[PDB]
Amino acid sequence: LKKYTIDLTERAEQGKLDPVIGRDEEIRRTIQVLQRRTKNNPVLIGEPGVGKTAIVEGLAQRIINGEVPEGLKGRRVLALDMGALVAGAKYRGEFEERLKGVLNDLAKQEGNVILFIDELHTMAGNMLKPALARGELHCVGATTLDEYRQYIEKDAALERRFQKVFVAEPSVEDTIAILRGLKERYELHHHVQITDPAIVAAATLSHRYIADRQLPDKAIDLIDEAASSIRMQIDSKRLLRNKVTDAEIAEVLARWTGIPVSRMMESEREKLLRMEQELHHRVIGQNEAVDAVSNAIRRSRAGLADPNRPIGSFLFLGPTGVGKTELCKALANFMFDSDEAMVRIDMSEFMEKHSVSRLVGAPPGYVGYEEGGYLTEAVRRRPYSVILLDEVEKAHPDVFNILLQVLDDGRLTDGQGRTVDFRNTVVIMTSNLGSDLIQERFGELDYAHMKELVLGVVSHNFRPEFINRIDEVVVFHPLGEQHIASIAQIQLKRLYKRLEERGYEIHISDEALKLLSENGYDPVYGARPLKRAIQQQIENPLAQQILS
Amino acid sequence: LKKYTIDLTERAEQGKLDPVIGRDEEIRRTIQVLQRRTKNNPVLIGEPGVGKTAIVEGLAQRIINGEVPEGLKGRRVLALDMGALVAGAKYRGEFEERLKGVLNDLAKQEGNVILFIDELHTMAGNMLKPALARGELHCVGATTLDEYRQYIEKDAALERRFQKVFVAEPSVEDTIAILRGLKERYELHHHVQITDPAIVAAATLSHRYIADRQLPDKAIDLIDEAASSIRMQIDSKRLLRNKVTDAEIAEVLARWTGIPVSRMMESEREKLLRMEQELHHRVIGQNEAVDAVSNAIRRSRAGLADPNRPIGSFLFLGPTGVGKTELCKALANFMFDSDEAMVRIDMSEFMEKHSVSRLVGYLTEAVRRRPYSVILLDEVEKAHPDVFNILLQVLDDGRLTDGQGRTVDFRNTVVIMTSNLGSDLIQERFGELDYAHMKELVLGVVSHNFRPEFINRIDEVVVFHPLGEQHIASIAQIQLKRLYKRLEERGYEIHISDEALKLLSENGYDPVYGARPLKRAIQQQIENPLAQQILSGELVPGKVIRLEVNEDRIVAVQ
Ligand SMILES: Nc1ncnc2c1ncn2[C@@H]1O[C@H](COP(=O)(O)OP(=O)(O)O)[C@@H](O)[C@H]1O
Ligand SMILES: Nc1ncnc2c1ncn2[C@@H]1O[C@H](COP(=O)(O)OP(=O)(O)O)[C@@H](O)[C@H]1O
Ligand SMILES: Nc1ncnc2c1ncn2[C@@H]1O[C@H](COP(=O)(O)OP(=O)(O)O)[C@@H](O)[C@H]1O
Repeated sequence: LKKYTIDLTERAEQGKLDPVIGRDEEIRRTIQVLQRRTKNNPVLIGEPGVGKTAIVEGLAQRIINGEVPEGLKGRRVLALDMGALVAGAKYRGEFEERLKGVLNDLAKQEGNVILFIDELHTMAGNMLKPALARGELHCVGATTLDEYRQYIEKDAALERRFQKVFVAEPSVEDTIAILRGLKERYELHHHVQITDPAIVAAATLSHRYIADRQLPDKAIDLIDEAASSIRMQIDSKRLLRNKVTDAEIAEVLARWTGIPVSRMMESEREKLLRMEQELHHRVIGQNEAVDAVSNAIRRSRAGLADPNRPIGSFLFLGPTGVGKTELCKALANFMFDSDEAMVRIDMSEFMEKHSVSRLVGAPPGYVGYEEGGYLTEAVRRRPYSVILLDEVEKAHPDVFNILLQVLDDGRLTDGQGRTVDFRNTVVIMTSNLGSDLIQERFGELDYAHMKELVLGVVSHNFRPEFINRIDEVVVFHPLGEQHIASIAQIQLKRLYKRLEERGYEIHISDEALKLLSENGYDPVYGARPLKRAIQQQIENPLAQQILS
Repeated sequence: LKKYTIDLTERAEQGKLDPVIGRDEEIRRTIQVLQRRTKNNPVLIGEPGVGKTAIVEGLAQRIINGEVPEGLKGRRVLALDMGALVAGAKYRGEFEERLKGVLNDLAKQEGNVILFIDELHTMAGNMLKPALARGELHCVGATTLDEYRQYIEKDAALERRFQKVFVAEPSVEDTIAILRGLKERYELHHHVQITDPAIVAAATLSHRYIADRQLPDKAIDLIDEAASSIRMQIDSKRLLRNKVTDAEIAEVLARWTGIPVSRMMESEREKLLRMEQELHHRVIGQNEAVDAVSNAIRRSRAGLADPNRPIGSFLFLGPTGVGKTELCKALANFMFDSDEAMVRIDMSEFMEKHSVSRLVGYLTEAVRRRPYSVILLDEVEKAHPDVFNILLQVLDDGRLTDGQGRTVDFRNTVVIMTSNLGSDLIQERFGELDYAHMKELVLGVVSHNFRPEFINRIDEVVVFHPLGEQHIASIAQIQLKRLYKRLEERGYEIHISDEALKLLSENGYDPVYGARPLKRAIQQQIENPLAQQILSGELVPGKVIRLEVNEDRIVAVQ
């Protein structure tokens, strides 16, 4: 170590290495593949920021405190100046230029030295496999799984020395324990006070919304950002608050994910109070009746459903133009937090019995493998989605079991190679076979009497083996005539964007709602030509004088 | 020490930097990173030319001024000097020595000299690595978006130790507002006289037109260049353009993006009434079927006629080749001059489920270098929801999520669908008739075996005529006029007879081919039957080229 003597264990005896806790389940491998006779070079494999400092860089802090195995006793973990003394000339060629000046001393150390990571996918490595081929070079490495799998293929100058330490992220609870012995380094630097419910908000609340940093990475900087917002709050040029809270954490978490505090700082039971009120921000209503299917997802938190099944299993029977599109998205707006959780698939594609392998997947060798399926690849894309199966009844009169493995054993296998998991889904089936009769009255006090003629008539294309695996046959509440006047004004919003741009007032007194009461609630045809009760008598002659 | 570096706060102890207005939240973000214990280095990421320098310029006038928090008092922020590194080399490898002596002495400062590295994408810079956590170096970055992914985010070493302060395209009013208090050095330097609206018509009229540039960089590059065409008469020997005007800012904008001055002097309702009488010179007719084709632009780009709809797929009757699919080849004249808009689909007899896997590697070769364009689709007539399932949300919503996923800015690009089924059950003959055959077949021409809800969802139920009987050598006059003034020099002129003009102008009508029997019934006179007496030895002038009364093949004797 003639040029320099950069020592990791000296940084442990001075305390410049950060105080480390936990992570002893995977020091019991790092050492077991380190103090061996052969294969003496561990590589910590995971996501970038999992705890590669938490294992390797605390081992030097573990040497001087004596809880390391014997054989490792009297071993100093060293490092190089790799990052400033890889080079020494002006032009290119400095990838491994002055490596030989500082690798020759390591042979003389006689089984004591351990060289650091130094980002060993960047050492590529013109001199490393010359240096490592004898095995006397005693090291630790660490590289992420994108830079461990893509990096090397069959190097027996590398995999001869490396052991597959696939390091993993801790759970929700574990990273909370890390911040208890890490708040002793933030009581001196930011000069703040950190409390115990303040450190739980960094872990368990960012667990559902934040995934770009692993569990003891995102929970540490979320703590230290509020601790770096303290003197931004105290000393913005009366407001001295060095005691941090969970509100400081939930502040900077709301500014990071994109979603505000409004759907974040509550328990799931606390947004459950206005769940129907956020349902009926866009649902046509009938809140005295249709809260049964509201209770079914409310029954999905305790866990008395089948664990070998998805979250939901239903039937969504009724007319069209009623909530076939409206009710399904609003189930995804609350739990699944999205407007693109929609897998609308009309099952009129089953005019051939060969079309089982098109929504699911062709076999290997047959055409339809390079793109996969429809009810699989979207669920491969979105495993956190509701699933909506439009018009089930047009399945083949001989061929089914397209929807039985998804409900019985919960899982489904496409023709690609990997089984698709449906455990975080809810099935929504619209097999309209006998409920296309909205023209009858049937809806003054009860709305199930429309359904009672269907269960005697729907079962010739259904089977007894299928209706068992769906619990609540939830009938579509109808679209009344007065109920159009709540949900028809959300189409007008582009002209609502237009009317404030021109300084004019064309706001009505009973002149434009009589044609908005002619969309839906149909006796003969439907809402597809009923949408044209507006364009041919208002939009042509009244607002063509607005661009002139 | 004393002279090896340039302390920008030593320029800010007197006040030789730039103030910050409106960007105060991203400068409270800079201290919000640097106050940390772990990973306490900021990076001022912006677009090309947003003021990534300006934040440290704003940070410099807060340290001595005391508007920073109480922990940055005394810590004076420097900058990475480039000229104090490579000046006066003597032998080979003069980089690492007069970088380290500038570097190593900052160990005992204890966070005092906080370095700023402008152009972190350049700073190479690979000796500043191993001592971030030493306290011997404390850096501040300034990078562009793509220029950060190549240098820090590709690796895991610097991935921790630098945080990204994203700086955006500011508002137009705050763009002028920082130049509203810093206007003194703009009055006597650009050779411009003081007026209010001089910045205005280059900032409000160039955030969308030249949106491929950056307005905070066009916060100088449109003041320095619109007042550079002004500089022809500012000192050359009221009377002339001494003050800035803002019509010549609009006039020089036409010399940048190609959108000329004939749009920037007309009114608003005439600006959208120029496409109407446009495709009438080359493609003749269509005196209403171009008035009511961009009518939905007055009804969807503004938004009038119930935008929860497709555009329309009723009849557009046409002749085979010369006004069926040609009406997107003559559209190189409208808004962005995009000839690479070629997405046209025949969607006529597609009944099998195996014709979709070609549209879903050239997607990032033609549309992403120039995003604001025209995008076409025509002849979408008879398909099933096996292929219409993608194309059911392409009727609206703008942004494409099939395999695209990103912002597909089709509200500022165009989405068009038409169906131009003019093949059977009614046709032209040659190109001259009246207007008594406009709209007569609803379930007969396009909607042969498909639902009427696909033919009542059309806004612009418009068409041109099934003209006929006299004119296919005149709509395709390209092989009559242009090919027979071919020898316009050497004293030559090719005159055609009435046999090839009015005799056969009606006879060999076939409703399938059209353009090739024009070149098959008149395939016997063009060059070498013309060259029976014209070419190869008889090039003497003094005679007139003519054709005579013969049968359908003529030897053109002179
Ligand atoms: N168990 C732990 N004890 C102390 N600090 C930890 C622990 N786990 C993680 N950290 C902190 O999180 C960071 C982990 O760094 P690391 O995971 O090695 O990043 P990378 O994988 O990008 O090299 C370090 O700053 C470290 O201080
Ligand atoms: N509840 C609603 N809110 C807004 N628009 C609606 C609603 N119901 C129907 N529409 C409009 O009516 C048109 C035709 O609806 P339709 O396809 O018949 O509905 P569904 O698929 O539910 O039967 C759609 O383009 C849509 O814009
Ligand atoms: N919003 C703004 N208002 C006024 N001036 C600005 C603004 N943004 C940038 N500038 C000017 O641009 C300069 C910043 O240069 P910049 O484009 O950030 O350089 P670089 O791209 O090399 O980092 C400042 O000196 C300032 O004068």
